[PDB]
Amino acid sequence: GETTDGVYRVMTRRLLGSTQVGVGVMQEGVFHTMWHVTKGAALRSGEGRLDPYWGDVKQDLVSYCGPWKLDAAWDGLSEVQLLAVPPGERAKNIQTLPGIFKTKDGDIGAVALDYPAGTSGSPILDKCGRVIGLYGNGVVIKNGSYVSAITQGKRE
Amino acid sequence: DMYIERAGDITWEKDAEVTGNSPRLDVALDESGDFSLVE
Ligand SMILES: C[C@@H](Oc1ccccc1C#N)C(N)=O
Ligand SMILES: C[C@H](Oc1ccccc1C#N)C(N)=O
Repeated sequence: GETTDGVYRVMTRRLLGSTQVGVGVMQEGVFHTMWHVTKGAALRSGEGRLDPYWGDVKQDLVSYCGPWKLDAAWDGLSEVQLLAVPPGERAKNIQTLPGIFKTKDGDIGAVALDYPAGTSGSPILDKCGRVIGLYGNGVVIKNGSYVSAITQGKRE
Repeated sequence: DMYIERAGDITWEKDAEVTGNSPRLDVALDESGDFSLVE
């Protein structure tokens, strides 16, 4: 199938028409997405098959065809861009200054941008075009608006 | 059955729309990978 680096929509035909359940990143021959998007299921790319290779429900991440390759990190100071790929809409870069999720195990960058649930897995980029994490696992705050963690894996 | 379709290159866009605030939130992450607000 298609193995070119880039952002991809994750689609399904199980429901009405063709529905976008999420997004992912192809880099170094490995497809990266959020676990809640595929639930660890196999994927199709044209005639080819992508099998899961690594996954973790707690991190909410999964990789296909090989190990997790994304290791860039938010520097804690600079603006970033969400490369949002919404259902039925063109890919679009949105620049923002991340906030912070403070946890008992440390701080994580967070992006306060609201998109349909089928946008989960869209990458967050630094100024060099490197993926520092994926959008789509977060919380709903006081006002009802959404804030996503900048979710990043570990490159072994 | 799930399938993937290319949607673009991964590139920083000069002069992209700038939006969103930067909240500092106390959060917890459970075994199911769900975030919650700590208050
Ligand atoms: C850093 C973050 O936990 C992780 C650790 C490693 C990889 C992903 C995540 C997530 N999500 C935390 N809760 O402090
Ligand atoms: C509140 C939550 O929304 C999202 C989930 C994942 C990714 C983006 C959003 C947004 N916006 C939901 N649908 O329950």
